[PDB]
Amino acid sequence: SGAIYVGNYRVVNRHLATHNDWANLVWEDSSRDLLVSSTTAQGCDTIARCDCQTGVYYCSSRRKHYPVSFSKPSLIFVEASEYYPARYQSHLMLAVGHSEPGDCGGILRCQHGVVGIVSTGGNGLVGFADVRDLLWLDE
Ligand SMILES: NC(=O)[C@H]1CCCN(C(=O)Cc2cccnc2C(F)(F)F)C1
Ligand SMILES: [Zn+2]
Repeated sequence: SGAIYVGNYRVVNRHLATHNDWANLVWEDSSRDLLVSSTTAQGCDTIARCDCQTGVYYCSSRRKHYPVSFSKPSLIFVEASEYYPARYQSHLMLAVGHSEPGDCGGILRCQHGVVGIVSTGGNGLVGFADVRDLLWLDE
């Protein structure tokens, strides 16, 4: 679990979106595993606007933050899950590192801010759904 709170937006993994998220839906993209909903209170997180390929992510299955080198956002084949069939997920960044399903939502950050959130993993890899191209979160 985990979310990003910026302005009047709540960014969560689409497969973990709640009834409240869907009733206050702003945008969703199943190929990115992202959903944004509207909130009453203002959020205090800052989205990174950069091409950083190093950062730190929160790993709930380890109660630890880990430093990682990650790939640029691209179309990567994501294995069939209980939430989605086999498919290419776009705007996904891979890193060598630990993850388990309950880790989705953990934030990946650089000096510039929130880079994205854990969305895929397995076999010693962790995939993050990028949020840096979504400039409308700033306004
Ligand atoms: N974006 C996706 O298709 C998600 C759908 C449901 C969640 N999901 C996974 O369970 C992938 C997975 C399997 C084994 C270890 N770690 C992970 C993960 F949690 F992502 F880190 C992929
Ligand atoms: Zn950065």
